[PDB]
Amino acid sequence: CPLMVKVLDAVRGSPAINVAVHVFRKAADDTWEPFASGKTSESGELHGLTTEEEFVEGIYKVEIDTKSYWKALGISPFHEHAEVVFTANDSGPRRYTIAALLSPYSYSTTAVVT
Amino acid sequence: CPLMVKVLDAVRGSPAINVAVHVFRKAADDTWEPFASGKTSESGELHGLTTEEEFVEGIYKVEIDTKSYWKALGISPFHEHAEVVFTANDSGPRRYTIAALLSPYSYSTTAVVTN
Amino acid sequence: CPLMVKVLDAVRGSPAINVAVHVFRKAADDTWEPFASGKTSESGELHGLTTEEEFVEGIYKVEIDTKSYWKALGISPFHEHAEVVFTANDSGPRRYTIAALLSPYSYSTTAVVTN
Amino acid sequence: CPLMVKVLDAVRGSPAINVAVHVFRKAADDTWEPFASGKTSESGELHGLTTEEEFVEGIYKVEIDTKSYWKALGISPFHEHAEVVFTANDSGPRRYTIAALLSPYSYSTTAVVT
Ligand SMILES: COc1ccccc1/C=N\OCCC(=O)O
Ligand SMILES: COc1ccccc1/C=N\OCCC(=O)O
Repeated sequence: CPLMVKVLDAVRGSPAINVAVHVFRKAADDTWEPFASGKTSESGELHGLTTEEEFVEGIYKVEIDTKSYWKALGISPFHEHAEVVFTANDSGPRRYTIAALLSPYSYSTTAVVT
Repeated sequence: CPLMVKVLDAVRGSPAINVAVHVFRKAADDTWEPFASGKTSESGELHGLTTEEEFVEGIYKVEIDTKSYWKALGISPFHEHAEVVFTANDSGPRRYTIAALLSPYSYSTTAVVTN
Repeated sequence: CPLMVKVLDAVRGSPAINVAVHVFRKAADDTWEPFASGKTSESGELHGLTTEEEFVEGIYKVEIDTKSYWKALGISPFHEHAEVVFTANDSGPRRYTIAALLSPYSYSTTAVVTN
Repeated sequence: CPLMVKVLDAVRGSPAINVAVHVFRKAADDTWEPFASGKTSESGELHGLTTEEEFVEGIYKVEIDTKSYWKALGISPFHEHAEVVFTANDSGPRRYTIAALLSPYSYSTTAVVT
């Protein structure tokens, strides 16, 4: 599993459950095209987005549908989504974890590359 | 100044100076139109991006070019940029400050919205 | 103003107003002496905690009373307080801004240190 | 395992390995007294700090020796440590994860309570 995503809720102190996550890869022009997607588990994790064969060098955008998440909880959100854009495999393949921490008017994201 | 950006560097404990910022606005056809752009000052602030007349309702994206910033400091970062997408002025005009805190493999962004 | 604190609220997208802050300094006997205290203004800023003469070298702790803040907003938070402990002025005097971003189960703090 | 700690490095994009973590419980006066301690694993995690029997309601301080961590990497740090102070079991016992994300001049911490 070369790309994992983990989403935490800073208002409730819990994983962010059932959050929709869409991954895009940048194409020959510049257009963003869909690559992978899923919903966070009860642990706030999304595994099996890709396989190593499919996850080649490139620029990727991970867009976290945080707006719908807060909306489901009846909380007023600021962002349309959180968007994490990065080059992967700059030097061949690695394991990537993209972690996001969500609040209504703020978010932070970090990458663990191993 | 209805749209301001403030950027800090968490490695060096300082404002993030001369960071490129581009602001786009979603167009009728679901596409991102250039809206405004600038570079942060020695205080890590970017003022004068727009005006209250030009800053109408819409969905805006503030892209902070964190990759050039880190490279111009000699360091290889993870992110292509730090992005913040939000709907603005939907219930009247508001003043927005977008603050971002940068590290090479992480960033944080917050919006302070006042009336 | 060699020691300033700025506090934001990430739930409401605003400065965190009337937040109590206490600053302690480690004493010769390894104990925390009261140094300064105040409350943030409507801009979430706390100025005038100290003076450059009083702010000598040492290890300081800035305690931000996030628990009272959240309670006075009607909400049950995780942390007793947000704390930041750092050595100051060890290689000459410096100006420090301690910025903190608050959520009920999380907080972030950054220091901006200028010369 | 009712108290876990996880520490990530935002400069290197990796778990923060071999970081010393000291937990204290507040006593009848106010004095802080040692309760638990350990070093982060290769995954940046510290498990087995306590057991449920031992981890009762109270105020706890988790102090993360971030200064020595950066020092070991030859990077100049700002903080003496990161300190996370919280009431636990306010309403009986829970599982607590305290997560910290470290930079030389910044840190963020969040609690996942389950
Ligand atoms: C803890 O502060 C954060 C800020 C932004 C993104 C992530 C974190 C924290 N932890 O991420 C790791 C979560 C986990 O591994 O369970
Ligand atoms: C303090 O923690 C932060 C995390 C992410 C982005 C901003 C901050 C803090 N302050 O931003 C305000 C900076 C200022 O207005 O001096």
